[PDB]
Amino acid sequence: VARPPKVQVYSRHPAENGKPNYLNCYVSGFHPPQIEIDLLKNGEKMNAEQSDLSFSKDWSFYLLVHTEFTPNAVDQYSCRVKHVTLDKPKIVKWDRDH
Amino acid sequence: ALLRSATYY
Amino acid sequence: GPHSLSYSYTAVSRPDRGDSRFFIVGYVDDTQFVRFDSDAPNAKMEPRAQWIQQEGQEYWDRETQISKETAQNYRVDLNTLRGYYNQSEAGSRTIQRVYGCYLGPDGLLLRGYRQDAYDGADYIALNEDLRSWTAADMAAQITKRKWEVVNEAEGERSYLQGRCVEWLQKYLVMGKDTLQRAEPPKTHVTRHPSSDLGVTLRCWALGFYPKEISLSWQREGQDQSQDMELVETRPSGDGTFQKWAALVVPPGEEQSYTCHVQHEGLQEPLTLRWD
Repeated sequence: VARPPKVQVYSRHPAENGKPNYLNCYVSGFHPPQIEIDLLKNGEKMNAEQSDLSFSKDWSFYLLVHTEFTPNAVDQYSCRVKHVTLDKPKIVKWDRDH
Repeated sequence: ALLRSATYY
Repeated sequence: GPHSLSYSYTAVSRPDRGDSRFFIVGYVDDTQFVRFDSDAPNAKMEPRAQWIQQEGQEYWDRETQISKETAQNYRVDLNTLRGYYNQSEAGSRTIQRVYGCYLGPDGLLLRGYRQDAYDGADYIALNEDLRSWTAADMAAQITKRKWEVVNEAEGERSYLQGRCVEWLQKYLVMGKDTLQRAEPPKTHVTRHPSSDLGVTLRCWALGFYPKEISLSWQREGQDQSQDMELVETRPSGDGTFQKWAALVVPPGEEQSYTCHVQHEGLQEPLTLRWD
């Protein structure tokens, strides 16, 4: 039994240029638990932290990878995830409206 | 607080 | 809803590296408060909510001790279930376990539970009577018969009816200003053009706790759930949650559509609209 991760990329608070915020990459609905998550800024890996591995009732795993950031009009953010279930890494760009 | 049960499957 | 204390165990084998990894997370309702990871540098049970931090080293030493004993047992349990299923020794495998207690109005057990899974599939579960088990297959019947022989259910039942609910009550007091009071969503509506024949209207709800919320769009009283894109509820990163609900409307009708938010933090149900 294997399950690909659902990925949601967003900010903790509504993105407001200059005002420091939190960039979240919520990875869920996956199995087995071995997973690799990177946050990107214009294409480069950063120094993130993450909440502890947990699972839902259906036994699939979830966790939040997140770093403190400062939004503007220039910088482009994203999330890169790899799992046994993916041919190549999945890249999801951040969209401040969604 | 944790349940303390060492049980083997 | 009734409060609950629950723990999630995750054991994963690593036959390559010869070892295994053991995770624990403790929750009161939707709120994580402790964690253990056997792969951590001198691994111990650690606080993950501000309100559990006040506990003495006695509490931490105990939980840490129980975590490592349990991790140890799982290192062989992983190998046992591998034998039950005649599986090879090459690949990484996983056992999962949830158990918990719901607090009743009388300060006693409302409902206790425990379920185990192997490789993402149901393995064995404790019945509602807390005196018998249900096994999902052959391999689990072996496990079930062992747990019957040494009366494992009585250890579980004694825990769930006693210690589990009592510590839950204590946790409910320790973190009352976060676990016991509802936190309403901060809400608003955004508007996003596209074609000539469509404009996306998105209703936001941010920083709410608990997790249960209701977002719905209505067009002059009529439900629009038929064509309403609704995202999976997601964590803010600070113990609260987010959710949005959107739909496409003709570029003038914006005022004919209304978002409808219900959350227990709100005194009255809400009705928002674009400005």
